[PDB]
Amino acid sequence: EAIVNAQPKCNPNLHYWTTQDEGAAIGLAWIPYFGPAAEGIYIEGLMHNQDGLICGLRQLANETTQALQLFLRATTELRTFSILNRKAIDFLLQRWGGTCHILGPDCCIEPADWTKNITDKIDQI
Amino acid sequence: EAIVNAQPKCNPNLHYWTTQDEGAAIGLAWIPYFGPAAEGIYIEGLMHNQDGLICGLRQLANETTQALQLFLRATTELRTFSILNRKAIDFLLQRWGGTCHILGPDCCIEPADWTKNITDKIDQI
Amino acid sequence: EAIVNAQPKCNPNLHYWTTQDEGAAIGLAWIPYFGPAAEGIYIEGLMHNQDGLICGLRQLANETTQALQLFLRATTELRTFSILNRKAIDFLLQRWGGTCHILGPDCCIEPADWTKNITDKIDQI
Amino acid sequence: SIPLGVIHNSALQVSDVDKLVCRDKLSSTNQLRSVGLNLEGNGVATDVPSATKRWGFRSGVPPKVVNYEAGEWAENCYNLEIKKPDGSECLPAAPDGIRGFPRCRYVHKVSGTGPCAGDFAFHKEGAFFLYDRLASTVIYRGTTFAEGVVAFLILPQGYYSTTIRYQATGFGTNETEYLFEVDNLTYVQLESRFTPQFLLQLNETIYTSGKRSNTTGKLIWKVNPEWAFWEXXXXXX
Amino acid sequence: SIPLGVIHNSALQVSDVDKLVCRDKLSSTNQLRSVGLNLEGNGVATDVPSATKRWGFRSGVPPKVVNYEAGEWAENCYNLEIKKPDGSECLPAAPDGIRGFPRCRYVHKVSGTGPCAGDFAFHKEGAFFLYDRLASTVIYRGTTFAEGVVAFLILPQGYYSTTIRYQATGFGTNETEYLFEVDNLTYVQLESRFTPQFLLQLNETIYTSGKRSNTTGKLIWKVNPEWAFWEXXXXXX
Amino acid sequence: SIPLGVIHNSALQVSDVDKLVCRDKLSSTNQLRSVGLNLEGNGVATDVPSATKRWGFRSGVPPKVVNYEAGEWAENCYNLEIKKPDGSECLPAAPDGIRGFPRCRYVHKVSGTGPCAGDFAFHKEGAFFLYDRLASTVIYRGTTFAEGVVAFLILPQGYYSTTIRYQATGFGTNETEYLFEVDNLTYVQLESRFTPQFLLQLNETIYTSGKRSNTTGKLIWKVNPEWAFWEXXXXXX
Ligand SMILES: *[C@@H]1O[C@H](CO)[C@@H](O[C@@H]2O[C@H](CO)[C@@H](O[C@@H]3O[C@H](CO[C@H]4O[C@H](CO)[C@@H](O)[C@H](O)[C@@H]4O)[C@@H](O)[C@H](O)[C@@H]3O)[C@H](O)[C@H]2NC(C)=O)[C@H](O)[C@H]1NC(C)=O
Ligand SMILES: *[C@@H]1O[C@H](CO)[C@@H](O[C@@H]2O[C@H](CO)[C@@H](O[C@@H]3O[C@H](CO[C@H]4O[C@H](CO)[C@@H](O)[C@H](O)[C@@H]4O)[C@@H](O)[C@H](O)[C@@H]3O)[C@H](O)[C@H]2NC(C)=O)[C@H](O)[C@H]1NC(C)=O
Ligand SMILES: *[C@@H]1O[C@H](CO)[C@@H](O[C@@H]2O[C@H](CO)[C@@H](O[C@@H]3O[C@H](CO[C@H]4O[C@H](CO)[C@@H](O)[C@H](O)[C@@H]4O)[C@@H](O)[C@H](O)[C@@H]3O)[C@H](O)[C@H]2NC(C)=O)[C@H](O)[C@H]1NC(C)=O
Ligand SMILES: NC[C@H]1CC[C@H](NC(=O)[C@@H]2[C@@H]3C[C@@H]4C[C@H]2C[C@@](c2ccccc2)(C4)C3)CC1
Ligand SMILES: NC[C@H]1CC[C@H](NC(=O)[C@@H]2[C@@H]3C[C@@H]4C[C@H]2C[C@@](c2ccccc2)(C4)C3)CC1
Ligand SMILES: NC[C@H]1CC[C@H](NC(=O)[C@@H]2[C@@H]3C[C@@H]4C[C@H]2C[C@@](c2ccccc2)(C4)C3)CC1
Ligand SMILES: *[C@@H]1O[C@H](CO)[C@@H](O)[C@H](O)[C@H]1NC(C)=O
Ligand SMILES: *[C@@H]1O[C@H](CO)[C@@H](O)[C@H](O)[C@H]1NC(C)=O
Ligand SMILES: *[C@@H]1O[C@H](CO)[C@@H](O)[C@H](O)[C@H]1NC(C)=O
Ligand SMILES: *[C@@H]1O[C@H](CO)[C@@H](O)[C@H](O)[C@H]1NC(C)=O
Ligand SMILES: *[C@@H]1O[C@H](CO)[C@@H](O)[C@H](O)[C@H]1NC(C)=O
Ligand SMILES: *[C@@H]1O[C@H](CO)[C@@H](O)[C@H](O)[C@H]1NC(C)=O
Ligand SMILES: *[C@@H]1O[C@H](CO)[C@@H](O)[C@H](O)[C@H]1NC(C)=O
Ligand SMILES: *[C@@H]1O[C@H](CO)[C@@H](O)[C@H](O)[C@H]1NC(C)=O
Ligand SMILES: *[C@@H]1O[C@H](CO)[C@@H](O)[C@H](O)[C@H]1NC(C)=O
Ligand SMILES: *[C@@H]1O[C@H](CO)[C@@H](O)[C@H](O)[C@H]1NC(C)=O
Ligand SMILES: *[C@@H]1O[C@H](CO)[C@@H](O)[C@H](O)[C@H]1NC(C)=O
Ligand SMILES: *[C@@H]1O[C@H](CO)[C@@H](O)[C@H](O)[C@H]1NC(C)=O
Repeated sequence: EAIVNAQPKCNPNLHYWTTQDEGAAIGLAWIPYFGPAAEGIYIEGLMHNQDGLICGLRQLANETTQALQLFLRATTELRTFSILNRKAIDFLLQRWGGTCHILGPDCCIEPADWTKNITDKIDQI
Repeated sequence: EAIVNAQPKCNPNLHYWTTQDEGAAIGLAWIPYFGPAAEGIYIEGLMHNQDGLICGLRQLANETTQALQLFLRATTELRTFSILNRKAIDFLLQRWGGTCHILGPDCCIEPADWTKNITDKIDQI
Repeated sequence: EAIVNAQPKCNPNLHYWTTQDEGAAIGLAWIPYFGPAAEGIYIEGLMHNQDGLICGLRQLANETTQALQLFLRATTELRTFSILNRKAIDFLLQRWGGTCHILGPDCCIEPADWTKNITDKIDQI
Repeated sequence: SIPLGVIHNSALQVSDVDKLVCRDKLSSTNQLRSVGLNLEGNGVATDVPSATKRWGFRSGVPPKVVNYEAGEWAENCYNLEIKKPDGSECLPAAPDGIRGFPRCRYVHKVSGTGPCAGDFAFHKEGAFFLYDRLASTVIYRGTTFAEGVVAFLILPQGYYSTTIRYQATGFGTNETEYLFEVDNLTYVQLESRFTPQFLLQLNETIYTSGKRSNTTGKLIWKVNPEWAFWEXXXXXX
Repeated sequence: SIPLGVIHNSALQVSDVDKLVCRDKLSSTNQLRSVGLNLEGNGVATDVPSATKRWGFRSGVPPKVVNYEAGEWAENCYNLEIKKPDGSECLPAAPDGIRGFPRCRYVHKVSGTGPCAGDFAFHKEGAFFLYDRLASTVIYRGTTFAEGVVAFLILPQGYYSTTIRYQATGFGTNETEYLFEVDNLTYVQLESRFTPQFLLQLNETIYTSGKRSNTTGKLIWKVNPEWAFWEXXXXXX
Repeated sequence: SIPLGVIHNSALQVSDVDKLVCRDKLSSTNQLRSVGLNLEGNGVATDVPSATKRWGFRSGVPPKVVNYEAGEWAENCYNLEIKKPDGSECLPAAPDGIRGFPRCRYVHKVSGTGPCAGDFAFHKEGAFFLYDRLASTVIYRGTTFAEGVVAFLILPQGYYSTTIRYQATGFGTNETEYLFEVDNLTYVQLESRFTPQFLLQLNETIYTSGKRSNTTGKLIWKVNPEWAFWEXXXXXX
């Protein structure tokens, strides 16, 4: 469904912070003993409102809260780290959790290149 | 394998309690500050022994205990929340963890509708 | 990429310890009350350096440390148990996270036996 | 190895790990469910004397907890406050996030003493102690639980509670003595054949017929007067 | 049910759980991301009087925490040390592993008292308290947070901080009084219209024009002199 | 980015994240395994003086723990009780669920003092401290560990322990002094070249030749008399 930013204002620029697990650190900076303290593990970036994605994202996070709050109410887990992995599993189950009926709308198997393969073999024969 | 209830008795009715994460709450009841206390997050239902499923389930939980206990003995995790997700992953790996050989018994790809597709194209040509 | 053991020495034999979740215990030894204490849950085995796998593994664990350390620096999770499950999910996503174009290099669907099926039906017709 | 329940041919069965059923459909993790079933529902005796003999103390085994999502309304639950004769606690405080079992017709609250010859109290038959959507291998102090076991399944695509208080000596041994508490000074010798409903009628007739202690001392009464629930001493007669 | 953001047609949208888009490609878990967005960015008032009225105390609801991976640099964060009039703490110590929000232009540190009529302090609008890559439903003692909300997405294939100290009475009620602290004995009556930049200029001109307290007593000054950030009493005039 | 070991062509290799091998088969999560390998097995010196110089104290870095499933029987493990000169502990108590490394031929138990100039003790080369199926970036008080590193793999489809006690001063610095403890009053100056087997023979010949302290004072002996394991002062000579 579409996302309609209904907030009183929108900061159109997202100055963000995150971590980089990939690291590929210089020399020995990956060793915990030598590496950065907790304050210095962050990278930063700036994203502008191309395609209205920043105001869309602010609205999306707003609209996510209810379902996220209802999920946290129902879990007995104190700290939840598994939401994205479970979404990855559900991505796969939606496509591959049953028999894949080729040409059917719920089956993401593309037989095009092989149809042209069998077709050229038939033209020969 | 079949499930044979070997208990001295069986309560054939299951008066159960659970939570509903879907919620879709009325007004502001999803907000933790306003919503129910810990005692009031439960829904309830009643299931009878159609197809012998309740007595089957009592036997199944009984028979599950050994393997579940051996699993908990071997994990160093204090509280285990990942059993169902791991079963979902293993469901997918059993079917898609290798090359899917079409028509082979371990490949859940159904080419029927497309076989009839290629067939009608051949009848034309 | 290949694994080149660059350590000053290599113990070519791996006397290892682990647990067995499968258990299939004798009588009542699976019951926590009756079963082994924490010290007695371990099995053991001995693996020699066939195909250079033990020295390879020592080098592999050495080479894994940087990426593993950078991962642990970036997680806020105190104890990480999900690395192998996430690798299983990524195994599936790499093969099935998009449309499977048959005959394409990124699609692990083998149509060989069915190509010979359609072929024999065409020889008949 | 952990069995997974699945419905085939109008029958619940354990899924064959060695046999792939391509007909089986799992379209989201929502179809997977974990359920806690009460030992009650299998016919086990639920009176306090019979139930406590199923629990025992053991050292050397780390406790373990697993979650479950749906449970069964219990007729009988238990809540234990046990100390050693020297007043030290026998059971650990409930860990953060472990609350009592949510649906109990009768909570049997047992206070008293035993030798408690082990670091944690386990179920001698291997069952679990079911709390609020968390099943534990051990008993936590002062926390209502039901005895039960957990199943895992792939689905196809008011509330009244009453607390019954008891006192115990020699808890967790062969020679455990139990008293049902009417008030802080009036008790009834507990027998295995006494049902919760009988104890509540016994309590009410003692209160109304004035057979409570009207002294500072402890009055103890004795009493001598195959069906599952879903289907200063003295004497009284 | 938890919405997942996805980009189609040069537009962010919520993924239809009932409609399969085979064109969508997820090639690793790295493409999935969780983001915390600051309430600031939606236009909410961020002065201490306005912000604190959005928080309240409640018992009976267990706190919950969820992680997020990327966050937004905040102009305003808050850090609370609230006690009851009898000196007992109102907020729990931060759990192990929960650190303050990492990027705050201004940390509003509020000390003082209120009745604190509940076990935990929640956001009355349902938002989260964002800490270091962990969002909580409750406020922890002495720990910098930003108010925010969490989104989940499937992507397509220097730093200066300044602490502003305040004192509060009647925290968490209708009649809350706030003072901005210049030193341990010089305060300014706080009004909602005072911006962080104004408070820092007010502080500096008090220090340089010697209008700090030169007694042992407490000097309190009063002052009477639609745009978002990204775009012994007395008187002064 | 975390390397995954896989066997191709009779050779262990790192899986190419950019190259899909459709021939590779993963039929369950059981084929995935995490293994802890001991630094011992790479040829590092394992005497207490050499091993402790690999560890150091650091503040500002939160500890982290990752699990592993299979480990290697160790010849050398270590167990540290270190205090500051003022008696405060240098190392944290083991968290709940972290037990000592399960297979150690020799446990080197080191008690003593150092300045401990940091909140946690880390491995200066980036390795882990391996405990019972949990690898930590830091050292826990009084808990046996082996130095090691973790690998992740996709597989194709009696026990004797001996504790050796030492005393230390200046632990964690350039000028650390170590004594091997024979009894509470008899010690031997420790040199790097002393093997565990030598220390145990040294202990036994001191006990049998009566060279233990027969006073209330502390007797300290000195001694002056390329191969891996798998292949009141005085003097003695
Ligand atoms: C799963 O269901 C099983 C069947 O209901 C449960 O089996 C129980 O297993 C325990 C051992 O762990 C047995 O306890 C022993 O009992 C004898 C006393 O004899 C009793 O045997 C009859 C059955 O023929 C029983 O119905 C009577 O009440 C007798 O008193 C003692 O000598 C032993 O020391 C030990 O206590 C149970 O007897 C047995 N029950 C049944 C009905 O067979 C099993 O525990 C369940 N698993 C879980 C995890 O709950
Ligand atoms: C997601 O975005 C929504 C829209 O921005 C947020 O909606 C807010 O919801 C709360 C209730 O939880 C409202 O609070 C009520 O406000 C009235 C006062 O009237 C106010 O209404 C106007 C809007 O027409 C608002 O802009 C003014 O400031 C007025 O003061 C009180 O009487 C109620 O008791 C209650 O406090 C907010 O008004 C409302 N904001 C807006 C802009 O509509 C929603 O909270 C967001 N969700 C999360 C989780 O952050
Ligand atoms: C993975 O395996 C690597 C190779 O075995 C390990 O490399 C070690 O890395 C540390 C730095 O973190 C080095 O320590 C430095 O050593 C010098 C002293 O010179 C030493 O160099 C030779 C090698 O030519 C070594 O064999 C001798 O013992 C010498 O004493 C100091 O000046 C530095 O300050 C620092 O301490 C190690 O020398 C190096 N070992 C080897 C054999 O190269 C690496 O640590 C392993 N990774 C993990 C996580 O265990
Ligand atoms: N490994 C280094 C990189 C790892 C990925 C990191 N991206 C993020 O967190 C992402 C990107 C940057 C930022 C925070 C999130 C979401 C985001 C976005 C906004 C609106 C619509 C769609 C997406 C905005 C894209 C940037 C560092
Ligand atoms: N989102 C609202 C709903 C979410 C699903 C909830 N079902 C359960 O927990 C299920 C259903 C109700 C109850 C508890 C479990 C297992 C069960 C069952 C019994 C015997 C054989 C097979 C299955 C019995 C089906 C009911 C509320
Ligand atoms: N369920 C009982 C069994 C479960 C699997 C257990 N294997 C392990 O841990 C494995 C096997 C034994 C040991 C420890 C790990 C990795 C290993 C290896 C070494 C070099 C290259 C490749 C692999 C070496 C194979 C053995 C007990
Ligand atoms: C408990 O049982 C009897 C008393 O009923 C007693 O003789 C026996 O020694 C006791 N056994 C144990 C193991 O305590
Ligand atoms: C009975 O005693 C308990 C503690 O011994 C106490 O909490 C309770 O209030 C007492 N009840 C009465 C009626 O005195
Ligand atoms: C026993 O009876 C009295 C009198 O009605 C009542 O107040 C009390 O709660 C009863 N106790 C129980 C356990 O029901
Ligand atoms: C006083 O207690 C006695 C038992 O000692 C009881 O039988 C009696 O009912 C009580 N007194 C009255 C007047 O009821
Ligand atoms: C707070 O609001 C007014 C004062 O502003 C007061 O009259 C009212 O009683 C209070 N309400 C509550 C719920 O405390
Ligand atoms: C102000 O008081 C606080 C505690 O009341 C104290 O920590 C701080 O050092 C004081 N500042 C000065 C300048 O005295
Ligand atoms: C107020 O001004 C003084 C004088 O320069 C300065 O030292 C102090 O840090 C200022 N306070 C704040 C909150 O900026
Ligand atoms: C002393 O404090 C007064 C206020 O009481 C302030 O106006 C004045 O600047 C201070 N004294 C001097 C000499 O500045
Ligand atoms: C330790 O090393 C030498 C003594 O061996 C000493 O001179 C030096 O100052 C010390 N260095 C540090 C960093 O403590
Ligand atoms: C040696 O001292 C330790 C503590 O200082 C003590 O625990 C131990 O029992 C003593 N051993 C002997 C033989 O006295
Ligand atoms: C040292 O020798 C004595 C005498 O046999 C023995 O009791 C003691 O355990 C030995 N110590 C060690 C560390 O082996
Ligand atoms: C008493 O201790 C001395 C060292 O002071 C040692 O050489 C001697 O063996 C001990 N006495 C006897 C009689 O052995």
